[PDB]
Amino acid sequence: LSEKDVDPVRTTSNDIVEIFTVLGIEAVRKALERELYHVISFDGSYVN
Amino acid sequence: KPSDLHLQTGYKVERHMCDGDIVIFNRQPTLHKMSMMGHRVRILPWSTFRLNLSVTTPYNADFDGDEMNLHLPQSLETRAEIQELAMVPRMIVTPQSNRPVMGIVQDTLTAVRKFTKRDVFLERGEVMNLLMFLSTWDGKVPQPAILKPRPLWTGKQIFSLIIPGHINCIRTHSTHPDDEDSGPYKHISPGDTKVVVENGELIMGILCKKSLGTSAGSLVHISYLEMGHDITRLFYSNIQTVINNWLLIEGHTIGIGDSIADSKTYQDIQNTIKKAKQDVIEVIEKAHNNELEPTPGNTLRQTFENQVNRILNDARDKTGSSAQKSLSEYNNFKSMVVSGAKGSKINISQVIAVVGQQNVEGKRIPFGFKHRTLPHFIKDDYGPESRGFVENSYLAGLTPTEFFFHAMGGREGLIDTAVKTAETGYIQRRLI
Amino acid sequence: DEITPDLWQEACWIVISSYFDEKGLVRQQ
Amino acid sequence: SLKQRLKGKEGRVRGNLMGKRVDFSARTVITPDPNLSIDQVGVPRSIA
Amino acid sequence: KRITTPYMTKYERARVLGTRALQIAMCAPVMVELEGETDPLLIAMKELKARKIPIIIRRYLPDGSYEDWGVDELIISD
Amino acid sequence: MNAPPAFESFLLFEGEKKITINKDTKVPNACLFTINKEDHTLGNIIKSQLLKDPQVLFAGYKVPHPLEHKIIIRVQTTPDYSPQEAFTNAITDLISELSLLEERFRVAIKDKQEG
Amino acid sequence: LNGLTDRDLCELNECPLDPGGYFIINGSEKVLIAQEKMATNTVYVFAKKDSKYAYTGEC
Amino acid sequence: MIIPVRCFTCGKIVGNKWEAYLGLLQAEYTEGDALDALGLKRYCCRRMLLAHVDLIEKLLNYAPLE
Amino acid sequence: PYANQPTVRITELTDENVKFIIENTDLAVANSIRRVFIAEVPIIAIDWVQIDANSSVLHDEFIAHRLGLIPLTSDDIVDKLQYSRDCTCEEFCPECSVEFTLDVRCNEDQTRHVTSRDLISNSPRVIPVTSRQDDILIVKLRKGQELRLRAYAKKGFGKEHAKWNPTAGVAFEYDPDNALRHTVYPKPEEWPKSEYSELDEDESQAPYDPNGKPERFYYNVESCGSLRPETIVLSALSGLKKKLSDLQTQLSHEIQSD
Amino acid sequence: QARAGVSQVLNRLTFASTLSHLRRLNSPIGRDGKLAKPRQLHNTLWGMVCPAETPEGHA
Amino acid sequence: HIDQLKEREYNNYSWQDLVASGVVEYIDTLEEETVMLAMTPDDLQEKEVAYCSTYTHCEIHPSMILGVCASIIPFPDHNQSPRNTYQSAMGKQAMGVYITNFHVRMDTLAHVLYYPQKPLVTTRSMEYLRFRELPAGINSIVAIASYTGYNQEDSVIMNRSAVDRGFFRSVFYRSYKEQESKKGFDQEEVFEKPTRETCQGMRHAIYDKLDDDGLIAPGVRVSGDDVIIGKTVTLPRYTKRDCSTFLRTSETGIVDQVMVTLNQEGYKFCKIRVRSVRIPQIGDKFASRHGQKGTCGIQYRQEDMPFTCEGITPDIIINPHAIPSRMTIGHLIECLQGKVSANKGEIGDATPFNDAVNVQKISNLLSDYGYHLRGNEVLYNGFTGRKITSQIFIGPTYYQRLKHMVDDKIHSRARGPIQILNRQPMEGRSRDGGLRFGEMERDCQIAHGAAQFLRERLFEASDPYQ
Amino acid sequence: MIYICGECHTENEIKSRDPIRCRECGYRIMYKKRTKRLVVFDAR
Amino acid sequence: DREVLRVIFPTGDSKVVLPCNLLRMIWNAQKIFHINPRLPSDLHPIKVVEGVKELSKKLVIVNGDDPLSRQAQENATLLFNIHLRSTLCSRRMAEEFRLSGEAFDWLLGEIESKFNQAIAHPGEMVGALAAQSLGEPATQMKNVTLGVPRLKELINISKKPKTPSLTVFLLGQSARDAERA
RNA sequence: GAGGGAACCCACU
Ligand SMILES: [Mg+2]
Ligand SMILES: [Zn+2]
Ligand SMILES: [Zn+2]
Ligand SMILES: [Zn+2]
Repeated sequence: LSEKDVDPVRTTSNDIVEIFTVLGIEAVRKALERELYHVISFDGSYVN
Repeated sequence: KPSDLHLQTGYKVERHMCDGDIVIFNRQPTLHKMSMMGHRVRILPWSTFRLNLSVTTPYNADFDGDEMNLHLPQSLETRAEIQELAMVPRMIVTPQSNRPVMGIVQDTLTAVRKFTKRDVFLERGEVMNLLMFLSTWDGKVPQPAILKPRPLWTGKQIFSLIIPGHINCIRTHSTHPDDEDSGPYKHISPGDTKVVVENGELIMGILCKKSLGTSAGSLVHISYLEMGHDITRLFYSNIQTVINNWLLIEGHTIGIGDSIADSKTYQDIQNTIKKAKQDVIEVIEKAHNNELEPTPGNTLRQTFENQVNRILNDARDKTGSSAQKSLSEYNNFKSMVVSGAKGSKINISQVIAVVGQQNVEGKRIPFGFKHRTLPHFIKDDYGPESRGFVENSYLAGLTPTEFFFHAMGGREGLIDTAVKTAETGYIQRRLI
Repeated sequence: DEITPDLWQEACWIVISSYFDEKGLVRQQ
Repeated sequence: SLKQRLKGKEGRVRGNLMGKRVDFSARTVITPDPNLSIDQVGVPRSIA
Repeated sequence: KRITTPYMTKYERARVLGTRALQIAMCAPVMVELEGETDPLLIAMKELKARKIPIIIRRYLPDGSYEDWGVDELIISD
Repeated sequence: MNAPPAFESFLLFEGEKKITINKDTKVPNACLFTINKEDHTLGNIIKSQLLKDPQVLFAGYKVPHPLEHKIIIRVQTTPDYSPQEAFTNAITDLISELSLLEERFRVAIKDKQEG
Repeated sequence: LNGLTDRDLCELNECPLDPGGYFIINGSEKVLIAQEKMATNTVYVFAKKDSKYAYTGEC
Repeated sequence: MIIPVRCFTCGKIVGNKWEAYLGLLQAEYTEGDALDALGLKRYCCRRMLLAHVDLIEKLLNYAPLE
Repeated sequence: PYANQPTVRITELTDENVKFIIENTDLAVANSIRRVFIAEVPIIAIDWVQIDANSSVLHDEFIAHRLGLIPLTSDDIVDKLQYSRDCTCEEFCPECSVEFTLDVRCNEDQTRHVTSRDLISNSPRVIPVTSRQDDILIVKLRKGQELRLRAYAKKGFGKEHAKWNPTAGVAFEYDPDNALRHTVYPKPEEWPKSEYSELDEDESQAPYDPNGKPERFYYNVESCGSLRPETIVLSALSGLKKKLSDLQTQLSHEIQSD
Repeated sequence: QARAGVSQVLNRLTFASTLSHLRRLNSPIGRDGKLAKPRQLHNTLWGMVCPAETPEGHA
Repeated sequence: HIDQLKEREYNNYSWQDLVASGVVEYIDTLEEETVMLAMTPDDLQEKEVAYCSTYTHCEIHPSMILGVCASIIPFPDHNQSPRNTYQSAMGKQAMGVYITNFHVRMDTLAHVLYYPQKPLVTTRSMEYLRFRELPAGINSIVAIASYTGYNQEDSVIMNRSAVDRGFFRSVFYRSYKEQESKKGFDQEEVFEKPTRETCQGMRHAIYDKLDDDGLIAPGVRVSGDDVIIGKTVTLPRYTKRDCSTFLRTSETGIVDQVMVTLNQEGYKFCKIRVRSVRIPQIGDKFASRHGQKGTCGIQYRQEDMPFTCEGITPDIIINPHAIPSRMTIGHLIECLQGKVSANKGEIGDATPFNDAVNVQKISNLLSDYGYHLRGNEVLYNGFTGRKITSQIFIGPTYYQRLKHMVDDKIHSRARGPIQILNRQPMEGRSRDGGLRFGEMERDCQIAHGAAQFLRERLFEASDPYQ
Repeated sequence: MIYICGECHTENEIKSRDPIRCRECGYRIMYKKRTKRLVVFDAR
Repeated sequence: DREVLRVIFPTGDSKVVLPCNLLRMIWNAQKIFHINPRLPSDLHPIKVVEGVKELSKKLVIVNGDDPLSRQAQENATLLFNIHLRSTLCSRRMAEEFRLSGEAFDWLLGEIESKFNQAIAHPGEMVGALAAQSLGEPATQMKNVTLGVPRLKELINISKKPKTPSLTVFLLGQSARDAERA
């Protein structure tokens, strides 16, 4: 994120722990939601 | 003694469970809340639990030896809790995926695909027999879609009588062309593949899993959202009874003649397999003479594997496309696939054209010997037959190496089921 | 003389029948 | 021991409090019936 | 002063119907006119439809307070 | 264990009525005939014979459950005609049909046996 | 029952199609299931993962 | 074990045909010709005799308790 | 009165089968006649077995089931025989049942074939069909094995048990050239012609008849031996007529009761 | 602390079950193991071990 | 060598002579990794590019890679492999004649089919499994059709008229063992016919069916609450108490055999075999040889089943939807080959890797016998007599009656025995136990919100206490 | 009562507490007689 | 509302999950009240404006009149009110849906009843419902891991994931050509 | 009008 010409907004990890330690608890909440949604909707499955 | 047979007000009589009793009905594993639903008891003269077919989907049940449990509520409070909370019509639509859990399954589904086609015409006696099994029928025989030369009703008229209330729903059949909606015949479908139900009348379209199944926006979903649980329960029952009694006239089978393709189709499949094997040999020669350029992010062996798998997947896809293109409208594999009842186009492809590549742990068949998959091959054989590409169909029969590699492939699925059950159950327990 | 391909199926099931006439099925136990 | 009595899925808590054998329960093989409504189960006369 | 929903929940409907059915089965006076039916559940549901069930639902707030709603005060929407 | 006796498909027990007639209140001049301990045989012939009567507006039968032995025949007629009368006339026509078929079968057997 | 013809086995109330291969322990027929094991006296070199050893030979 | 009295599908008598069928097979008939000589036209009756395993003969090789 | 006027054309009459054609009737009438052929023609079959001795390799229910499946001659005697449910006797009498006895002991080194010839009836009008072809093998005995039993045969029809089904095969056909399109062939040229087909070899299927209905029906009623096949057809017509007459009586009583 | 199930009661429900139980091999790897490699159908099982006959479930 | 082996019992030429001739040799897995196998001798007699010119060995037959249970599958190379695995599982559960001397043996569980048939469609490997001599199953006229909806989701419709004629009828044999034991000088269990005013703690049952030796006699009908062995143990006016052996509940039957002998340590030892006839029922499990398991959903009589123009009704109707996702095409080919086999009067060959047998050849052979070449027939509705619009695939297929009857599984409990420690209901139908309302059921009823039903199940239908 | 010897096919009278041995051939496995009670089978 | 939507949904995915199916109920009103779409309508546009205003007033998720309650109520029904004003636009209701006055009044009543039927009931054990709703599809489940092992790596907060990874996005011209990437 | 537990194995969905 600190590197030059790297987007400091959209750049993200799939590691939950480092997202928590770098960006905080609401960001790791959103990252957890995104990764769970990816796992669920890989198959085309939908959960509310 | 009769002195002990006297009943006073305030006594309790532990009477036998009778017709109309409310029970909880359950199948292990109880994964979501619709694996335990409330049912009304009907006594039937054999030793099994008789179950409605649409109900088999929320239980994940079939009748290949499944045993299910039945709990009788003992008080009026628990009976009313089950009646007002856990009955099957109240469990039609789940909060998990805001869509129905139970839909029309397999014979009702196959014959509602066959029943709502445009060229289905029922005589007066057939219509009266079908209306005998419509429990929500108002007693008025509708005016037939054809009055002369002979009075004939269509299947869409009878299903319009089945459809409750004034449901308005637009769906598409599974064989709906992609360019039809942009063409001049959007609202007059040449293939009857746009389902329109208006004022509870099936105006047009062939019904299938996309209309009567467990998907969001489907006809049973709109029936639940507009008419409630009881009318939708009657809808499910009426679809099943009327369609299952029309299927006595129509009939549905599967035979060995549904696995046969044309001779021209067999020639096309053999030509595609020969060309793809030649392409794999050419890629092998390019890799062997060090003329194969690695792609970014991958090593030479994995680029070779990607190229070979691309060629063989193109082979399997083209042979399968020829297999479905050979199929007539009378083909029963095609009937069960386009109804959404059972099977897929991959199953038709494997039965008719090519079983395909066998994979273990996501790669081709490994060199379990010294650089050989089997001792019937030469060492360092990276061709399709050696590494598990089955060029035969299930109709043609497998070669012994193909049989063994297919067994290696299917053992992977059996292992995956057996070892995934425990970790999934532990995940469910921890989540709960 | 060599076994012709039209006689091969009958010949191979003859030798398999000979194997199971001698050894049987529980010979290892 | 008492710890082995209390622990595990067969222990006291998980095997006798979170879940337990019940009266007024029946179990048998299921067979289809297209003539029953979706809220209706066919029951043998012996179980009833 | 009552902040909870004016609609009777599905759990409230289930428990009020079961409790009223048990009371009718223990020979409570029937609050409606019954047209010769025996089952206490049916009498309880036609009492609920007539909104004549003599039961008060006490809904507990997480702060420890409560609101008392008559069955005739709630909306039976389901 | 739960096997019913095999005579229960065709034997009425004590107090079991053979045929019961109920007026169908949905439409005028319609009746439901519940015939006990019968099957698709009589239901099919009676339904098809009622379909031949031009004063019958609806004729159908159903077995509500194949594990039970019960026929429901719904008959709707014209207002100047009765569903009971239609059902009786259908049975009378079927009886005359079978009497004629019986005597013609006897005549044909005699002719085939004499040569 | 060794060396007996099928007629002698039938006279002893034994089935001649019965394969043998089992024991009778307290009247119960017991079969010994064959047990797989690693072969003895052979050097096998593996790569232990997530350990202090890069490779290991075992005999 | 013993030949069924009836064909399972249709109920034609096949219980009086097993010894006649064995005698026809001993008389160098083919199985199809032996089935055709016995009047078994439907293949449901032909699977009765074609697929029969007469285990009662081997059961009769044991000395009876009674 | 909208009754049909059906006609009969017998095309074959052997001791085993009758082939005939019914014209000018409805499909439901024809199918119900076939269903009464299979299910509701009463014959006499063994229904009560008391085994006194059974040293055979076959157990007692096995022997009883095989005895029940043996056909017994029922011509002209099943009409005058009463159902045991309708009879005034306590357990059994000659007015509702026929007594059979079997007493076979094997004392020889040859295997004794206990057949239906060893079933000795107390009524000469009700005998095993093969005792008027070989005899139906009941059991095989070795030396020292014995079989004594007493049976009772009673009236019944195939709706109760298939041992009372008098027909072997009721071949039923209509519209052999498929003029009505009641079946739809994906490839009509792949289908063999019927025995009753009236088509040339170049043609595979009749032209469609939109005004047609099933009007001509072909039967091959094969008898198992209990009745003559013509007796099966006549008894089926009589039984269907009696069912309709009893239903009419109950219907008239129900109409007068309301 | 000893291996169990080496000796089993011989299956006598069918002759095929008797033959299959008399020709039965067992990997003494615990069925609670969730690794797939001992359960996989190896290439070297050709002609030695039946590729179809395996139990369903934990074994 | 082949000519010498054709007269094995004349020349005394055997397999061991073939090994000694240097013709065959045993290769293990380590040596097989260095050999070069020809799959067939057609790999040897090959032209300029044989893909290998250094073959060292040849397979005797490739279908010998299967085991005992996989060798009864007809056309196993036309099936999906998990279905071959499922048939290899279920061929051990199929009831036939398990052994010839079953009348001598008193096994605890025994199962004997009335009329086991050899398959019309066999494999050659089945000639050495003795499946022709001890078969497990019946060739059944199977129509693959959707009829009345009662065969859906892996179910079958059976012909009730066929079942009445002995189709798949079986016998269940159960043996009960008991012995007098001298567990101490004063304690003396004895086989006696007990007397009500003398024995302590009877189970309120009848004892008249016992003979005066304390043992029931063969040929006597018994029910679930009946005494078959009367054993009394001396109590150190009730000098002895009742420890009689009872019949297992709801298992009605007839005492087939009673055997009295001495055990190892010289006490009286009785074994009683009780016989019960199992007629096929709704809920009984049936399987073809291709993984097509399924319970009987309904039984129709012959006049209700659909029929061909020859009057043939199917013995079993299976759903078409059992086929497509499974791709058990070997089931269809076995049905077609069985139609050909039953018409021709021969036993069809379904060895896996056989080029002499092809679907086109079987189709032409079937068309030579007056049937449609793909096995379809015009079926007529049993109820109405009208032709079914579709043409139904129908023909002989080998089916197996599996051990899993519904009467061995049906179980209900209202109230009854409870455990000593936790005072909850017992285990299993054999002990009149209750069903487990487990943790997952508790979670489901939490999600339902039914708290009073949760309290009923987990408190006052299991173990109330104050 | 009367027990058939398993080997020698002969009937033998055995009282209670008498060891089960055939007086002819000394065989220890013996079988009860078929009952004299009257058992009815439906022929179904 | 459009600007708020494009802030909320920056990918332009218009498929949302909302309580009341407005298009289907407009079609229901058209079928019930026999709306002729080729005739002029008797529905005033100001009736549409004011009816949607009062309807949005009476669709309450958060009770109360304090500014915190009003902000929470506005937030909880923001998407549904945006979709309601988008669907029951006076322009769309006049030239596209062509509803009458009585059809519009029935539409408002139906929207209110369907929204009040959609509110979560107190007593809903939504945690058990969520745990069963994320475990039931688990029964049916770059080398990035997915499926059950990734679900295990998620719900167990693993300090050692199997395939840890970033998705690095580039700014400006660095994202447009491959050489500076 | 109802007196063992434990261990192991096989099997079923
Ligand atoms: Mg299942
Ligand atoms: Zn037959
Ligand atoms: Zn009498
Ligand atoms: Zn002796």
